[PDB]
Amino acid sequence: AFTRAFLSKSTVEFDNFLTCPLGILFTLGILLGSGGAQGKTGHQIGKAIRLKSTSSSWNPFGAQEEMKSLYKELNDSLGSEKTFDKEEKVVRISTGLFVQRTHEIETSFNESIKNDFKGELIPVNFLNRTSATLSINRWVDQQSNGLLEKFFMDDIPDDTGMILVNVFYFRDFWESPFEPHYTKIENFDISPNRQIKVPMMMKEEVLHYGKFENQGFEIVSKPLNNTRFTFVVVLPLWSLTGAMELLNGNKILSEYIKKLKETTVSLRLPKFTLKNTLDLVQTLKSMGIVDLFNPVAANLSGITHDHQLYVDKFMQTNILKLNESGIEATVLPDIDFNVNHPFICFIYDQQLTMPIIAAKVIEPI
Repeated sequence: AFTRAFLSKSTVEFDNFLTCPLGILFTLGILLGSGGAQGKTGHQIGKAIRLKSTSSSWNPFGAQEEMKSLYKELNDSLGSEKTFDKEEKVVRISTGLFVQRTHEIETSFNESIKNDFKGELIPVNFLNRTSATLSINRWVDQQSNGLLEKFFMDDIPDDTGMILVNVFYFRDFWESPFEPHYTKIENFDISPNRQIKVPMMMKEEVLHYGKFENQGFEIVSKPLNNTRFTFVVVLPLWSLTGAMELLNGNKILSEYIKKLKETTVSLRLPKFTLKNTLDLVQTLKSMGIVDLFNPVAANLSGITHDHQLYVDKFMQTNILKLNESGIEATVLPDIDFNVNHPFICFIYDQQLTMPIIAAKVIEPI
């Protein structure tokens, strides 16, 4: 499927990885759905999303409406999820199309991104590359409510090309938070040679466990306050590559989630924060979208019909900060589950059954 294709060509890029293939879809749903990407260009997108209408033949009108409802379907769902003592959105997704101001955008394309998607068109001047970058930095700093300030893009396109940015943010409490009285400082076996300290978080409770001496990666799942989403940690029994097979899409996660039984667990978990800016232009080509990031052969006539443009940079930026209290929020055990060497964690969806956020941690920040 899509999420299983993305993690394939995204994880081969590695060191501390952090990606959210959930919203990257959203970034690109806003290309097909609105009607921006026509021809070969947008067809290659529908195909990579593996949707019905692209299965048989190019049919422009058709794949727009099916992406528009597919997006809108998943989009109110992650929005229908509200957590606290004032109700707050649990999932947070902004998606930004930064474009040369001079271009007469089609009023249909502009009508759709506003009333059809939750996303935002930003008209800026790339000639003023200096003033151009800060516009982006102010945009992302305004969307992440300060969590992701200091995002500075090293290079800018020469007038025709575009820049997309996607900011996923997942905020929630634990279902059973950690006592800070027991968050002590402990070693973390990075390698034989380097070992660092970190604030380990010790709690014992009933959590769904799973050992797989089959592959070599034991599994734990801690649910958040909103029980639909679970936080999953994958520990090797230091094999390391045995776990990644889950991370690059060779192994379905749910497939493994399903064998997790109620257990008592002595959980010791590092306090850490993961932030990780990524470019998906060399990823979305190897995954079958190569006619979009190319100036000669990109067809974004749905946006403008006076000057030809393409996508220069497809940027993503994420923040995962774990605390005793939850994620971004401030009993006799039968299983020990100490996490002091590198691991692979997920924010798993229990309804959509997909890992919205899949991360590989080498050294905890």
